[PDB]
Amino acid sequence: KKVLTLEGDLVLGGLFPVHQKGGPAEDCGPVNEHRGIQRLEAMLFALDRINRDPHLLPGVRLGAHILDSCSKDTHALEQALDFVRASLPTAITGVIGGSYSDVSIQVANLLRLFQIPQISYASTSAKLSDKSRYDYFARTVPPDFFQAKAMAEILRFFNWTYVSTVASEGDYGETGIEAFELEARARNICVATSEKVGRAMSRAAFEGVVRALLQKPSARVAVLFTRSEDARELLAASQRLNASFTWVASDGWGALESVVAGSEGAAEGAITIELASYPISDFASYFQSLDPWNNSRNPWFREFWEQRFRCSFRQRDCAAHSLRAVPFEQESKIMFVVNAVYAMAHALHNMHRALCPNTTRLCDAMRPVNGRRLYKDFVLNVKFDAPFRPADTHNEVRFDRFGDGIGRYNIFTYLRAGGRYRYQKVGYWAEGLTLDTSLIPWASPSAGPLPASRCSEPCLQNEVKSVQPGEVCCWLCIPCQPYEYRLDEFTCADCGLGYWPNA
Ligand SMILES: *[C@@H]1O[C@H](CO)[C@@H](O)[C@H](O)[C@H]1NC(C)=O
Ligand SMILES: *[C@@H]1O[C@H](CO)[C@@H](O)[C@H](O)[C@H]1NC(C)=O
Ligand SMILES: [Mg+2]
Repeated sequence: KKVLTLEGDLVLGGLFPVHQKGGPAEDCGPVNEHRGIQRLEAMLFALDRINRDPHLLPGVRLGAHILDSCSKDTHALEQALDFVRASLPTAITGVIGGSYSDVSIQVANLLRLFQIPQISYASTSAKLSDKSRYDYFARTVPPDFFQAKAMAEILRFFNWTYVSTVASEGDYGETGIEAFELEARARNICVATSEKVGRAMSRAAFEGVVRALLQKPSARVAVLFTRSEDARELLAASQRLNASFTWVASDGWGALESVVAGSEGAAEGAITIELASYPISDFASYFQSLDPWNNSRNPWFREFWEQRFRCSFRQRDCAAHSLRAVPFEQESKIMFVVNAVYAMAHALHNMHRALCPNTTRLCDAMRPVNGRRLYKDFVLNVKFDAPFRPADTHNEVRFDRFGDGIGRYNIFTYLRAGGRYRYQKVGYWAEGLTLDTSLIPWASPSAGPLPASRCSEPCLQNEVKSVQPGEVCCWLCIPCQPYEYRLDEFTCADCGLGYWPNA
């Protein structure tokens, strides 16, 4: 029903789950205070900032046409038609949106048809990377399977070249482990066994996965690209069978305490990753100073207020509440919302430099904006330092050829405490791997050798390597004859007579 509108020379569409799914008779349920209101307000914060920037779009004002998805894909489609009739009211240049992947999938299916570029800030489905279906979709949040590069890198650091994999049934597990296979292959890493897990699976069947993993004793590292329920039930089975693996797990496990519910011994030693975001102070100040009377531009703020504070404007018990009151907790995806808007603004600024080099004002070269040129030539080719990034960081906003966002993950380790059991940040994956070994108990005291996960033990000084043409993880050690010298790692060479090597 309601729509948030802002006038500008160029207008950006927006799609947010301001309300939860309706359910029965109603189309829209209660307000999403964090995933809805706070994300919505991070786009308005961003638009405000760009419009005050003397360098980015100096003479072009950005407006907005923001709609509520109601968390339902069908509802988001009916609303999204406002963007397509506008591109032929007021033309929509791009759409910043799609929270849920179901709503971005359906919206990307409509927008491609009318060539409207779209950048999502929270839609992580791997399905959205299929450019034969969603060819106008790009995103600031990385696809769930991008962490496979950070995972394959963690292995390479510890020289774990022979590992086992466990992946959840579904798009998350399947595409993630497919991405891991490829990244591993590239880093000269082999997969001993590949097992599958499902929620439908019994307590008896999770033990079958542990027994499968135990069939490959040399592969002590188990790489998980599994959902929380799967990772939890796997550790429970590993626990029951006294099976000790060196876990390297995706954000499905991440730093969650619930995944390690009564399976602390099995989990001890794990390496897990989570998607990282930094906070933005300027946003905290902006949001916390919002009130129903001063924030009239957001049509959903009165309903948000009455809900959050349990007040009523009729009962006049609303004006007594504040957002400064409680300490501000910034939602996970805020940074990506701010980046999605800025990516659209940089793409447009770069296009205006190309098609409009005589002014700062908008020309007929951009009246209207060519969607195809905007997406392929400018949106895809953006590289800018992230807005509001911390002082010591070198964070950068860019996309791959499929419009997939380049991400940053934190690396954690599960350890035995004072007794108790906790997660400790051990490193990170920026555009490369960096972690402090001194923070992992199974490396930190020098005590004990590194956990092994090789297919073959190293050859002695007197032996050459024997590999199958192509295959390189597994080898045979072939001892050079007493009279033989080693030319290289794979070749021996006779010295006839009157010649011998430095033994
Ligand atoms: C494997 O890892 C160790 C550090 O854990 C490193 O010093 C060594 O050079 C690596 N081996 C190879 C073959 O590069
Ligand atoms: C667990 O397995 C180890 C060998 O890896 C064995 O020495 C020990 O007795 C077992 N512990 C329990 C609690 O069953
Ligand atoms: Mg400006």
